[PDB]
Amino acid sequence: AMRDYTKQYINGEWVESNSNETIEVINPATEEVIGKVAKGNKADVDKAVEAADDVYLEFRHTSVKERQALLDKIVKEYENRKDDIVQAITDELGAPLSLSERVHYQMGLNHFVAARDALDNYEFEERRGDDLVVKEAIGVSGLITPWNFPTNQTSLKLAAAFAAGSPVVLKPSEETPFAAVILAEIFDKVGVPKGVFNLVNGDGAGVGNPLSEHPKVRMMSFTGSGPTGSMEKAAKDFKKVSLELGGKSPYIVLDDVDIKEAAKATTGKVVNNTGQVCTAGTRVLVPNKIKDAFLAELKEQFSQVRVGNPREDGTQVGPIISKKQFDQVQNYINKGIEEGAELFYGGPGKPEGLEKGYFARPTIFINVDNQMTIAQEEIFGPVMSVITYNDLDEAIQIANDTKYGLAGYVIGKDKETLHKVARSIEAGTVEINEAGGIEEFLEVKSIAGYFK
Amino acid sequence: AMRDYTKQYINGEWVESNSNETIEVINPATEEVIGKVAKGNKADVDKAVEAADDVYLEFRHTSVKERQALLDKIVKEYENRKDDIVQAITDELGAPLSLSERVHYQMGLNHFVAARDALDNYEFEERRGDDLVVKEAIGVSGLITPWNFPTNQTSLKLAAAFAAGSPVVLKPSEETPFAAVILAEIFDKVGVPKGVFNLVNGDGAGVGNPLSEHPKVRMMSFTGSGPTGSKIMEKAAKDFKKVSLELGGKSPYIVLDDVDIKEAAKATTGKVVNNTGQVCTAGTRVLVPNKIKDAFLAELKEQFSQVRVGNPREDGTQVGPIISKKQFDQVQNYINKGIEEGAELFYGGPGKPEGLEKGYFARPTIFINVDNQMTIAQEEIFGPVMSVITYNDLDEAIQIANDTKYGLAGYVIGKDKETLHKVARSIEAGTVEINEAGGIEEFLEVKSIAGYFK
Ligand SMILES: [Mg+2]
Repeated sequence: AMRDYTKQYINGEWVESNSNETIEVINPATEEVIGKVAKGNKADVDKAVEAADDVYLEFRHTSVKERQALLDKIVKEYENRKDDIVQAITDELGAPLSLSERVHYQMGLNHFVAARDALDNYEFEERRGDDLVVKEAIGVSGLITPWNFPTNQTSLKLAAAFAAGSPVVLKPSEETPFAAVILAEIFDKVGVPKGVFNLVNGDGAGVGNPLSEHPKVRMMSFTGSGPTGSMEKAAKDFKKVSLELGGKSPYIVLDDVDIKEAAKATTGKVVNNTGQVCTAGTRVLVPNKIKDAFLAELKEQFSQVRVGNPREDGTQVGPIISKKQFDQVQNYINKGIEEGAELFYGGPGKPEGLEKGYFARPTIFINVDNQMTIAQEEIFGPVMSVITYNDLDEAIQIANDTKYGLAGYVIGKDKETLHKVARSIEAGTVEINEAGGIEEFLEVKSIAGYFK
Repeated sequence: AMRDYTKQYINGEWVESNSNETIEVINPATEEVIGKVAKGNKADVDKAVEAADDVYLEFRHTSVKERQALLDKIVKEYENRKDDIVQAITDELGAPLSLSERVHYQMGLNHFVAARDALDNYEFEERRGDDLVVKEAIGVSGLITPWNFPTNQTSLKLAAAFAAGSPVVLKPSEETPFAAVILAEIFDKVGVPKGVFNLVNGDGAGVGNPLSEHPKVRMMSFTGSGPTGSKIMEKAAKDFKKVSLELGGKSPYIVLDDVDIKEAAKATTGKVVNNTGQVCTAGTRVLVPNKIKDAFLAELKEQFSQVRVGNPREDGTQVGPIISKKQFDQVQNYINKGIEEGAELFYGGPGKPEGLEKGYFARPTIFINVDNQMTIAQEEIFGPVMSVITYNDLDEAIQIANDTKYGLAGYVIGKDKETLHKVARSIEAGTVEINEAGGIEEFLEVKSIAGYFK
């Protein structure tokens, strides 16, 4: 049941790419080719950007009620596509079937519902004295989205842009294009106006680069790796840029913790989505006194992690997304071993019986010095680095020495200690004890003397 | 007398620069050098950034009433320095004395007042369910400020950073460092804690580049030219610093056919000549209806004659000189480019006015029969040069008004209210002005702690 996706969605219809080349989409679990998309070029981008540019004033000044109605149609049709979306995510990403529906599918639906509902009370116009302040769509927006959560960032940005009235040109990851294609089918069926949504498949060089360079794109929203994030080509055109960051996130374990619970929680942060999450708990800070006991429970917990085929019942962890990505995970593991980090559990290679498909082994390094490569750099795989600490201020100092500011975690009993740690960690998000966007597309204009 | 400003203000004291070299500051009106500042280097920057880095955690967590009282001390001392500030601005910028007092000085004062007052009630902490959401100072922030309003962007950013609890490293324009030096004196006198404010004078290569590239600077705030802006924002792409760029533009002024001709000429002339046309929001493109064209130009010729260009310290001078020789030449190059392209010279022209050959003085200049595709239509001149573009139907006017690379400002002057509203709403700009009618968040970032109260 091969999928031929090679057409691009531009100006209200599916059209053949200007490029004669295609990109094979691979199932990370079986290594087999499940379909293909266009390997897109500048010509595709230019055609799509022009189509967006032609409609941007029309979309901007579309009434809020009208845009909300469109979002409702999208909500309905998205639900109609539920099984198609779950199957696609499982196939292309390698996510277990249960997580495909309850996490990946649900995320997308939530973003669209939230955007539609926000338009009930959102104020695009405010009177101050004799002056009127308005908020309007920024206009044509480029979107480059990650593979790790193909429905997440994609649905979020599209829902926001549609709510705002900004038309878009989307390049999904060539690694996981299928969910984006379905969204395009959805948009086409509910009839989002011609030019408002455009889908151009391809890679960074063929598509990503020209899109970020296009003079008629007023806004650029990117999600992905650090180097590609470097924003340099959008500084020439002075595009508004939304950064998305990788991270090495510390998980600090207090010495008063229930050890089994800490082991469960930290394992979960590392193992989830095969460890490819930007917020993952890959650096675990443990007290010396409870170190041996914690490691013992940790080893136990890892052995019970279920790594295998996503379509098979019970699978917790699927494969790594791609050969290239799988290789990077292996190299980082090998590098930690070269550094003299003691390998506690797992390590390089594939699990027995899993030799087909890219399957990383959940891996624990212990006695890690924070200056080590596996400590400093983002692996994007199920690799945990355990770092011991004697006192709390030391743990904080370690947790805070990183290039990344993305996320942090702490688990323990004593409240003030938990609060001291949480407040001390410098990150946008800190989570204690496993506790369970439209502005971006808008511009503010003040009209002076409107009323007088 | 000659000001020796060659000392940097770093780590709570006036210190000798690590550099052995200096930069001369010139009076735009007299062409003489009125003083010197350090030509700063990477070493000065690193010392300043480290001094800020050492204190940033403490300043972030200092209390609201503490920062507010600091700003209040600043407000008071800023008022004490009023004459010094006015003289300095006039000397270094070339702004007329009355404008330096009424506009430049006042702007800075208002900024510190607004920031102080805003802290009266501002919510840095909000509980949501069992989660805590806090707004905290982003930490060490670099500031690079322009010469066209030396006390404006400087005071605005400094007040915001102080209100937020972010320490700063400031590099002022080496064209207009004096106002910034005075601010430093004020901050030192009222006892802004050491490391919180740092002044490093120099140019783009010695100071601006190392500052923008510094791994310990978490935020960069820049106001100035486009070319430099792209340059600095590109250097901030490696560290993924938060960047705020504020840039110039070509702002259309749309005149309706029902307007009063004299007041139209009065309004449009004012928007062009103010601050010798160096304003980012300047009204440099003037769109006039084809029917009132001849009558408008005649009154426009009359209004420009009433514009007094000359010595800033001379009583009644409306318009001073251009800031610098380099910038004066740029204005000249644009005026010539207009002639070269076939734009019709109406009033003014290239060269200095008769009677000032000394100082950099551009003649207020009107071009008519201008096509919007011309260079003088499409590019910011930063001088008192007006391009008059006629239109037939209002749809054409909006089209021309919105064909520019800039989104900065727009103006419409007329009578019919529905027409004014439509034009105002149609112009793409951040600020639109109908009939000549009359922050801290930048330095804060949000941190959510999940299950804080759980
Ligand atoms: Mg000067």
